[PDB]
Amino acid sequence: MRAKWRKKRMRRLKRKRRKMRQ
Amino acid sequence: GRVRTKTVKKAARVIIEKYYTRLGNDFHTNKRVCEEIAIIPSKKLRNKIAGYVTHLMKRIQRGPVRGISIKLQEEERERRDNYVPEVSALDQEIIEVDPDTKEMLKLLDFGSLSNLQVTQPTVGMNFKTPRG
Amino acid sequence: PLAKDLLHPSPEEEKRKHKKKRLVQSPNSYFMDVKCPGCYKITTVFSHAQTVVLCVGCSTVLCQPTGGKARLTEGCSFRRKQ
Amino acid sequence: TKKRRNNGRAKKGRGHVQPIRCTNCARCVPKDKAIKKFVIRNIVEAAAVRDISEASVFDAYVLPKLYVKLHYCVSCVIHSKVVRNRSREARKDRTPPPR
Amino acid sequence: MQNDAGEFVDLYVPRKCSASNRIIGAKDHASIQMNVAEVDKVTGRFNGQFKTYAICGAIRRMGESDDSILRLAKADGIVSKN
Amino acid sequence: GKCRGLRTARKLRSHRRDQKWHDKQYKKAHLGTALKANPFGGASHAKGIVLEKVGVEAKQPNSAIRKCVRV
Amino acid sequence: SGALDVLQMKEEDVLKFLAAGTHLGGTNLDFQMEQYIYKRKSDGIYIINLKRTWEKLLLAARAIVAIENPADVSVISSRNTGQRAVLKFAAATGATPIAGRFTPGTFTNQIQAAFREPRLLVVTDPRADHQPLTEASYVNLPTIALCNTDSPLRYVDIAIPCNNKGAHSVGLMWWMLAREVLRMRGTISREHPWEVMPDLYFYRDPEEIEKEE
Amino acid sequence: EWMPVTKLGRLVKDMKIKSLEEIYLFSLPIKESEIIDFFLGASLKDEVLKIMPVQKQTRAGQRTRFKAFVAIGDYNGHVGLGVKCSKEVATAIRGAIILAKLSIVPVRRGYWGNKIGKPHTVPCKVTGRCGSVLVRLIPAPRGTGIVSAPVPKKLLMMAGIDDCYTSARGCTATLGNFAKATFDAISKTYSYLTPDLWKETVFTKSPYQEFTDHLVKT
Amino acid sequence: VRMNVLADALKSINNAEKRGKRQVLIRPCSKVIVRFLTVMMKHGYIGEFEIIDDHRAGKIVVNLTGRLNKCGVISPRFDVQLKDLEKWQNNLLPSRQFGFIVLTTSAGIMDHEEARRKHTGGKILGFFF
RNA sequence: AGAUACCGUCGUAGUUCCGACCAUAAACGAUGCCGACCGGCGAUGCGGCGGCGUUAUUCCCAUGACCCGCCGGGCAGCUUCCGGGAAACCAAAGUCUUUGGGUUCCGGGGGGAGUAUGGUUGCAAAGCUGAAACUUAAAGGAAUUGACGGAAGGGCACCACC
RNA sequence: UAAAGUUGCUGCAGUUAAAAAGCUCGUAGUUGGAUCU
Repeated sequence: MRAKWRKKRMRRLKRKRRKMRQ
Repeated sequence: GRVRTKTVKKAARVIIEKYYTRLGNDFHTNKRVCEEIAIIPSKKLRNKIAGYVTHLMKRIQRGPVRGISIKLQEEERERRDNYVPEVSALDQEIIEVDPDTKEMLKLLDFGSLSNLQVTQPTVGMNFKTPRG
Repeated sequence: PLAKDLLHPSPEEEKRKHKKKRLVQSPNSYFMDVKCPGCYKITTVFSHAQTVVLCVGCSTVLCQPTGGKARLTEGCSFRRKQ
Repeated sequence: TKKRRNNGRAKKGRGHVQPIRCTNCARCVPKDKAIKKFVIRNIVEAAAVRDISEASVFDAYVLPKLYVKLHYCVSCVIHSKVVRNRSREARKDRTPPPR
Repeated sequence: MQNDAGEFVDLYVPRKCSASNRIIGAKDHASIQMNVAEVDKVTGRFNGQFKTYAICGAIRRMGESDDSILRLAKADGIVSKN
Repeated sequence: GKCRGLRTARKLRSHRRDQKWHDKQYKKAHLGTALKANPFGGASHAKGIVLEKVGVEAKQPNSAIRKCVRV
Repeated sequence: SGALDVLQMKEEDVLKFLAAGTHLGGTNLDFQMEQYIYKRKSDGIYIINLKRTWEKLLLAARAIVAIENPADVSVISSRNTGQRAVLKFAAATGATPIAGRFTPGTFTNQIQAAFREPRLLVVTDPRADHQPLTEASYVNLPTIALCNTDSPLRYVDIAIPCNNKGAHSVGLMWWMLAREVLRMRGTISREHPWEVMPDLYFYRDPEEIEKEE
Repeated sequence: EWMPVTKLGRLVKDMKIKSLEEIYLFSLPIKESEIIDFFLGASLKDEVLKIMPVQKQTRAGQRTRFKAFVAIGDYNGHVGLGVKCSKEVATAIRGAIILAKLSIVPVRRGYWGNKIGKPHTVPCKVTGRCGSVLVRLIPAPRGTGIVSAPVPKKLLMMAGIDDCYTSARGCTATLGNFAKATFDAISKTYSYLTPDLWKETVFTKSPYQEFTDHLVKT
Repeated sequence: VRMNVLADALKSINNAEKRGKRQVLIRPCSKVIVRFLTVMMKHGYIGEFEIIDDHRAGKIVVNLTGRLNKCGVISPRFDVQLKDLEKWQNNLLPSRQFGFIVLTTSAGIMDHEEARRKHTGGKILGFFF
């Protein structure tokens, strides 16, 4: 996996966790 | 293709290196002398070495052959190089000398020589080739 | 190459160097006595002057500042000291 | 590992160089990294010179030329064979080919 | 070279470069030992004497063997002063 | 380079002490997380009760059943 | 010269050097050849100090003389300009000539046919004769060279500062070297000019060969 | 029978060179192993340090050669190291023995402290390097022995060093570089300029100059 | 900026001697440099040197005789007792047969053997061998 | 085959400017700053100094444009057995087991992971700081020989073509 | 604990193997030119 795409995936994961964790 | 291989060329080279005087002027003499003093198994091969012997000897009449180290070739070269005229090329009455080399001579205790002549210096300093 | 040695002269290799990089540093400048043809007295001017100096008895521009050595006016006879 | 000492560009002593678009693909390439060709072309091709010269209303018109500067990215310059890969030792030679 | 009892304990005493005073190694195959012939004072002929100069491979490599041999010959009377 | 001053002892000692934590073995020994995670808790041996016999497959290049026990 | 009136420069030698243009260097100056030049001309040509040239020639002659077996000195010329001169020098002084291509491994490959082990090496030009120069650094072989202003002095132990581009200059330089070696050995004498004259050492074009007969 | 090919070989065969030290003094290349066989051939002991197979991939499979590292030397101040690669192990070892004989260098030995008796250790600290392997030799007191890894220990014992401290840095697992680095450190013993070697050198006629006419008549 | 003019002088001498030069220029000169150079010269390691006096800070032209392997400085100037001298000698000198450690002691600037003779310690300036 | 892409026609935010925020890039010379020392050469940019000669100011000097050098910083280049390095390569990435000129930041097998968590900053996106359990014998660097390339350039056989 | 110069004060590294802050300024800290018998 391209490193920048893995970074984008981790960013999306963090955003989803921030949304779910209210 | 009529390129002669290293077998023919090298055997002819050794023969002319070794039996340079024993050679002849006609190809048919050359094959006979080659067959006299060489273990050449077959007629075709001895013919080919003889033929390149003729061609190499034809090349001899005008100059040396690179792979051959015969003493007679060295004698010929050293006789040709033994040429001298009656007047040396360095024996001339007037030698044009620039002022700077004149000063060099004068500081060398040779400014009293009257064999030289003043050649004027160059007008400018345009000696470099243009860049780019 | 065998520094400070008298056997091989090097006035020419020493005044070619940078003034600070010499064996003993020394300025590349000088003071000069200047006569103006219209004037009658000496004026000691620095070679690399930065001031538009005038004759001590007149109002004539002796020299003008430049990037380096100052530019003297015509006719003024200038001679270095020492 | 480093392939070239100059990194394939002429950027020495500056930070940023303005880009230009490749004439072949419209790719942004730095002006120093772009590969530049300056073509001088007769606007009339060699075969058409005779016809136009014969049909001219003047005498000895000397036909005008066309001055086009082309800037290539590395990919388009390689595909068009303007430049090509060289051996590791022949790479260092910056001398242009004879012309 | 020596021990307390006084005898010399080295296998051999290696040469030193006549210009740099550094040991010339056993496998310094670029080093040279050149003999310059002495010449009789009045007739200018070889009198059978010579002066030897050993130059190491490093000095020859940096191109300084020529100037070093010139300096040694000048200091040895072979090359005329000035 | 590194500092070489007669009055740099605090700097050198502190830098060494901070940089020792990037040593994996030193950090494992001195952080206390590994001792907490260790089932033996710093002991060389431990007594246990066998819960079941489990067969463990050897890793891919080899092929066997390693006969283990859950305790 | 050793400050010897017998070994000092003569007027005939200086005249020959000037006629052959030995003092004329190139427009480039190798930094290790600086001590051998006099001054740069207005056209960029460096003048070679002929006193220094004579000193270095005499030092080279002394180095050549201090080898009892003359065949142990090798005289090399890859360029066509100095082949005739080298052959004449070898004939005169008994040295061993290598005129033409110097095959690599001549000093280093003891199996080779033309393998030879000289005690001294003389070359016509360090640039053209760089192969024997480099090989001399493998067998402890000292080197004498005819060096122009821009010649590199690596592996050159005795450099003779001279014009080595002109045929007249190279021939005259080899002729003077042979003359001085013979004079120092005991053969011939300084009380009379040598019978050989430099034109015999010169390289001549084949067109000139045909014309002059 | 030995038929010398070089001038040095001819001079050695005719008993004109009285010792191997005369060859080392003038730093002449030794192109004939029979010279070393003549001078030291009764006391030299060769040890095959290693046989290492090296493979070159080709159109079909790997062409394999074997490289022999061999250490040679009498135990009284002479040591050499030779590496030869060949198709067969036996000829590789033969060539490596020849090359180790050709590369034999003298070893300078000194004293750690008080100078009673024969020299026993390196004259000073000397470092040798080969391809990221650095080997440092330090003088040691008499009776210490060679404090070193087995590979440098072999070469140091073969060189007549009785006691020596050793340091090593780098990839010493590569036996060839380790051996070459310790050989370099050993050969640097005679290149180090110590104040007892300050005495001005008295030049002697080289073997080619001394026995010139002998070679001329040949 | 430059600290430790002695370090600069010693590095210059070392670099010049490694190139095989006959003289080396040192600037600026100082009393410590002159004393260190005198210690080096008394043991035959450099030779004569000339102090060029300009009215700001002198220079030194040091004649090199190629007997020097390494002249180095030890920074900082650690205080050295007579006990620590053996450990410093083992660390710095290539042999117990030759080489010197230079100290500045209250009795002057001297090598380590002379400091043992006068039974004194001090601060290590550098070493040469 | 599918295209959600490459390609085409449009086209929103944006791209432009003003005022606030963000503080990240292969933000790179993947190379901290200051100082000393250690080769050669030809250029080039700025400043100064010196000098045949050529041009313009249509006249004296000066001043420009050239030409030949020198000195000082600067961007670089070529070269070199300085030396170094695993090598690529570097006149610094040299002056290193012959190890110490001064000083700042920073690395310690590969993953987990720049993740979790806490703190802090931000309107937000996110930035700074930043683990562990666990997993693993290699991951990696440079260079060599092959093989392959939807890379380039050649050569050959009427089992290729004309 | 040594081996580990793989924690490097002695004594390690940081172009490409892990690594020099994007870049400057800047207090503390550290380090500081010659010179006085």
